[PDB]
Amino acid sequence: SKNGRDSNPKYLGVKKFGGEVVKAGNILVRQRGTKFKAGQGVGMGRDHTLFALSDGKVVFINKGKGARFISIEA
Amino acid sequence: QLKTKYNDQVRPALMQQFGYSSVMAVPRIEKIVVNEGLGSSKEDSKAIDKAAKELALITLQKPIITKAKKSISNFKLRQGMPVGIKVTLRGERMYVFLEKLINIGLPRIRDFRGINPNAFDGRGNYNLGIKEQLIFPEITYDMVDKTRGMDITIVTTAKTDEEARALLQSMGLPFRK
Amino acid sequence: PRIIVKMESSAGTGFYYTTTKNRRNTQAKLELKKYDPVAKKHVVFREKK
Amino acid sequence: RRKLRTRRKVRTTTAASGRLRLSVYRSSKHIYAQIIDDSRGQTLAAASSAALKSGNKTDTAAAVGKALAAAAAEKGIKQVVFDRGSYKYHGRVKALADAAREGG
Amino acid sequence: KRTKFRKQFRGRMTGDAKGGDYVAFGDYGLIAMEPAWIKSNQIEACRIVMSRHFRRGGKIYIRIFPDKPVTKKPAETRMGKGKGAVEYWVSVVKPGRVMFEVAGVTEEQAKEAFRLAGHKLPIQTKMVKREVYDE
Amino acid sequence: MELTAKPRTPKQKLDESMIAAVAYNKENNVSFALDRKAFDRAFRQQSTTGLFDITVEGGETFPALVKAVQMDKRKRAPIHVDFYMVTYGEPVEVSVPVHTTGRSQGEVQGGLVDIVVHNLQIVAPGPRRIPQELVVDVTKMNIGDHITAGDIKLPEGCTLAADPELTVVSVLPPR
RNA sequence: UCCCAAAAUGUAACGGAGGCGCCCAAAGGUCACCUCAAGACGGUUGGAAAUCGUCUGUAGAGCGCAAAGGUAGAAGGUGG
RNA sequence: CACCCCCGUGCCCAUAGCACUGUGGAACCACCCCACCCCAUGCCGAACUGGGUCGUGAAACACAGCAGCGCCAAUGAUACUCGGACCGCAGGGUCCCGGAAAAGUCGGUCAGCGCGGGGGUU
Ligand SMILES: [Mg+2]
Ligand SMILES: [Mg+2]
Ligand SMILES: [Mg+2]
Ligand SMILES: [Mg+2]
Ligand SMILES: [Mg+2]
Ligand SMILES: [Mg+2]
Ligand SMILES: [Mg+2]
Ligand SMILES: [Mg+2]
Ligand SMILES: [Mg+2]
Ligand SMILES: [Mg+2]
Ligand SMILES: [Mg+2]
Ligand SMILES: [Mg+2]
Ligand SMILES: [Mg+2]
Ligand SMILES: [Mg+2]
Ligand SMILES: [Mg+2]
Ligand SMILES: [Mg+2]
Ligand SMILES: [Mg+2]
Ligand SMILES: [Mg+2]
Ligand SMILES: [Mg+2]
Ligand SMILES: [Mg+2]
Ligand SMILES: [Mg+2]
Ligand SMILES: [Mg+2]
Ligand SMILES: [Mg+2]
Ligand SMILES: [Mg+2]
Repeated sequence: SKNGRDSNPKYLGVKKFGGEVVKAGNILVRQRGTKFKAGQGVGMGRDHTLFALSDGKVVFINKGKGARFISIEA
Repeated sequence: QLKTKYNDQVRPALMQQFGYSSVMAVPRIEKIVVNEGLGSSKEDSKAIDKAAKELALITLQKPIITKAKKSISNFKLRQGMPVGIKVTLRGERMYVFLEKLINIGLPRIRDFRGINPNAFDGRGNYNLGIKEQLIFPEITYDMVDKTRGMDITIVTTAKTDEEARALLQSMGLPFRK
Repeated sequence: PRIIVKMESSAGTGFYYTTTKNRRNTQAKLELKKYDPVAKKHVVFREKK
Repeated sequence: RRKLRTRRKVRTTTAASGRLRLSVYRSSKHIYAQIIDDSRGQTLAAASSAALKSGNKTDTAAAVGKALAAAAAEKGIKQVVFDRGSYKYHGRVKALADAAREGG
Repeated sequence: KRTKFRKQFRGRMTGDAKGGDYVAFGDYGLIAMEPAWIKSNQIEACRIVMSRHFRRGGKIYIRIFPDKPVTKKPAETRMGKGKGAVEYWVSVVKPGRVMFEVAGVTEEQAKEAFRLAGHKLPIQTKMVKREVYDE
Repeated sequence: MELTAKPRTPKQKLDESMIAAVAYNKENNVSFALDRKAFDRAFRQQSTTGLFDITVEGGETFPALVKAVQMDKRKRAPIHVDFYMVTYGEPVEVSVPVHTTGRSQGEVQGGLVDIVVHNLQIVAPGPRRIPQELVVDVTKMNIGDHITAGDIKLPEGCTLAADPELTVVSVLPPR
């Protein structure tokens, strides 16, 4: 039963951070479910990674615990 | 039929008992519910498709089957199997069943003197229990000799437990001394 | 052996295969869909073989 | 429960589109059928039945629809999104849409 | 002593005691002044000694409880398997945490039972009385 | 309870018998140093069910009640104390010790008396008037019996903030 | 998949736990509609637990399987 | 935004929520009202829903009172800790300098900001 098992690192985390200029198609956070939630200007991939539609300054919205959003300001 | 005879007894129910500000504050009946529980002996499709037919002959409504949910048990209870017939009913389809039960059903139990008095809910809502279905002329005993029963729930408004003494009293239901 | 299988699709007079077959568990003999070969139109795909 | 109306007031997002919202209230004989620029906390061109409509009650459908379309065509409003409410979409409330774009 | 279900393996770290409330329950108490592990062997030894001094008494709580599995490896072997099973459970005990607590006996008759209990325990300890009330 | 100085913020607070504290209510909220010896000689004899007036130098004597002390674990030396400003009228949720009187059965023939709750939190609508103690006569109850808070008599207009039914003393069987 | 892993990512051990080598002609697309555990009183053979009925009910359920995240405006339960 | 009050819909995103509770009535809203048909219930006009007043504000909703429940929550002192320098064989501990919780006590609140429409003092 000696159990030497484990699983390769998943480079999950917040990629682009607050006040970074971004581009269309940049991947802005990696997550399992929706810790951070889509928000305006921002799509969300099939694996729940949200990502930019438009270019510009980035996000910052976090009052709802379990209700936090990313966004893009032209 | 029995509609205004209902409503010519609720209006007197306004008077001799209390003094509500509103005729809409009065006790009144929502729906009559009928729940067969065919899982006491669940046939694989034998009687279970028939008991719906007899209950539907009682009412002119097609019963829905209240199927079991997960909750596997001591007496081997796989989830998806049917376990209980149910028929809720309101208005004209309902008062015919209610007058039919005050009529030839409830009075003609062999051992009968009224049902459990003044003990239903903390709310005024009420519930009748049937001993067996052998109190009908819509079925012949010779065929299904081992006939079962059913369970009725008489739904009603009321805020007070003592305000149940009208849904049965001034409607045609005896209750025990 | 096997349950689920691979199964080729063949166009109503086209060519284009598409070979994404699913279970033999419940589709005991059924296998028809629609998608376009080399003619532009989506057409009927009988997935016999 | 009523969870149905919040699912459609989310299902049509605020504006990821630039369109306009058109919230009805066909729960009475008191329909309001408003037009709302959600980007600003502002409402634009309402079309109440609330002052009569000659005593038509569910028949007012077409009248409140054409009253909305007249109130909004006067202001330069031609992109629509029909925000239902709790309500289905077949008869009384469907006619407000049939009349809103007969003359929008 | 032993607990009923768990997980069954652990580790080791230390800092001073989180919740050691002084005298709930009893009048008098004994209190650790050094960090340690303490064995269910040693807890029950203190129990069995203090019972004798307070024969039909019945004034003894044990606000301390063995909890941590600890795992001596098999006696022959080079390092290599994983861990041994547990032998002997232990509870951690940081200074100022209370461990012992009698009530309803004269000071000296409780102080003597605490002296006997403190010769059975692997740490220096103090005997105390009363004052502070939290909530 | 004379006070020499009231230090601001983290200061020396010499271990020359100096304890930090505050007193606070709706308006004023003052400052630190007290005195280990005079405080603790006074804190024992005045419990928490009674007051003593402190004053920083100058004429500012003012009522206060001890409320929550904070002391050195890994030790027994007090470090900090909280005072609440006395108001002279409105009720205050003062704690009160539960004592005992007499010899019960078990105390004569069997098991011991047990104070299952050492301190109740009666509201006591009393400015200066507080109950320093609360006596509970036990010469009545036998083995297995237990006095609940419903029959814990409360002196001179003082409502109970605890459950009527919660046990407070209980003679308990031997062993 | 989760600790370890030292609040970014990463990180060893014959360290501590547990799964995969598939499934689903619908468990998919969309459109529409329902909202779950659990307990208390009362109820036909069942009565600790079938089934109905009322009241409580950020959730104590469910999500094909392992866990972790996430989820009540649904991904959960149902039809075209 | 002249003052209220009601219907819809937003920002905020329990200091706004629950319970006890009082006001409201054909102006608005709501229940009751009848249904072969549009439409619809894995049974039932309970819901969707399609045709309407009276009747009632009972239920629900709106608005007030309210600090028993929740929710928010200081100051003080801590816990820990960046950097600096040390003690103990070790488990572990200390001193200087800044940063500094959690819980608790004082307390705070039964919200605040819009837009459009309806009827009022006629
Ligand atoms: Mg192995
Ligand atoms: Mg360590
Ligand atoms: Mg330590
Ligand atoms: Mg330390
Ligand atoms: Mg504590
Ligand atoms: Mg990391
Ligand atoms: Mg790190
Ligand atoms: Mg390496
Ligand atoms: Mg290890
Ligand atoms: Mg869905
Ligand atoms: Mg409103
Ligand atoms: Mg009027
Ligand atoms: Mg109706
Ligand atoms: Mg009312
Ligand atoms: Mg109410
Ligand atoms: Mg501070
Ligand atoms: Mg350092
Ligand atoms: Mg050395
Ligand atoms: Mg520094
Ligand atoms: Mg410091
Ligand atoms: Mg805090
Ligand atoms: Mg308080
Ligand atoms: Mg209010
Ligand atoms: Mg306005």
